[PDB]
Amino acid sequence: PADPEIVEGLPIPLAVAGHHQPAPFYLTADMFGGLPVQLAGGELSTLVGKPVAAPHTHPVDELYLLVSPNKGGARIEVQLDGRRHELLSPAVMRIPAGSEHCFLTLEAEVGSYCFGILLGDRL
Amino acid sequence: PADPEIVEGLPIPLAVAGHHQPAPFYLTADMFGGLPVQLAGGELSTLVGKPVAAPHTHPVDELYLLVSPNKGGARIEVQLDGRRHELLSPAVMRIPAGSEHCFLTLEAEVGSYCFGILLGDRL
Ligand SMILES: [Zn+2]
Ligand SMILES: [Zn+2]
Ligand SMILES: [Zn+2]
Ligand SMILES: [Zn+2]
Ligand SMILES: [Zn+2]
Ligand SMILES: [Zn+2]
Repeated sequence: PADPEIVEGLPIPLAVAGHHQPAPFYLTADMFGGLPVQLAGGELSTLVGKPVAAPHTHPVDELYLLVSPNKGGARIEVQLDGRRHELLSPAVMRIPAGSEHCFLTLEAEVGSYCFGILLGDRL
Repeated sequence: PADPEIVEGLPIPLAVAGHHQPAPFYLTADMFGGLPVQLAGGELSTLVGKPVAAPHTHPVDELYLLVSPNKGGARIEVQLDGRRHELLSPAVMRIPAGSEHCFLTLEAEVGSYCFGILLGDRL
C-alpha cells in the first residue's frame, strides 16, 4: 500500500553547508522521477532568536516564503551579502544564486513557517 | 523604499477554474522577471469540512504539500480522477497534469497549511 504519488517520509533531512543540523526538505530533486525545484523549511515558533545557518550560498536562486496564521505574525531578518533585510509575514524574498545569505527568526507564533524554494535541482 | 527583491503584497488572489473565490498565490510566474513555478495555498484551521474547489485540472503537474506544527496535526482528502486519497501531515502528493482533482480538509490545527506547487508557468 505505498502509493507512488504520495511521500509521507518527511521531512528529508539533508546535510547543507552552513547549517549545524541537517536541513529539513519536503521536495527533493529525486522525487517523482525528477523535480525541477527543491523545497526546505519549517515551523518557526521554537526558533525565535536561534539561527539555522551561518552565511552560505547556493548555485541556484532561492526564494524565501514566510507565512503565519495571523497577518504579521512572523518576522525574519535576512542577510544578503552583508546587508540586513526584514520580512513581515506574508512575504517572499529572492536570494540570487551565489549570494551569501542566512535568516534569523525575530518573531513567530504557533504556525509560522519559512520555506526556501530552490530554483534548480542542485545544492 | 520598495525593494525589488521583496514582495510583501501577498497573497495574490487569482481567479482559477473550479474555485469559488480567487486562489491565494504566493509565487506567480511574473515575479522576479519570470519564475519557472507558481505556488498557491493557505492555512487550513478555518477550512475543515469546507472545500476550496470542485474537481479541476491544470496543464502542468502540481505537488500538494501539507504541513502542521504537530506531527499528524492536519489531514486532507484528495480526489484524483475520482479516487479518494488521504494525506496525514507532513506529506506531499503529486497531481499529474490533466488529472481532475481537488482536496478537502478533514482535520487541521492552528498553523496547518496546504500549498500547491505548480510545476510550470501556466494555469
Ligand atoms: Zn493512488
Ligand atoms: Zn540549532
Ligand atoms: Zn539559503
Ligand atoms: Zn535590498
Ligand atoms: Zn468558500
Ligand atoms: Zn489543483
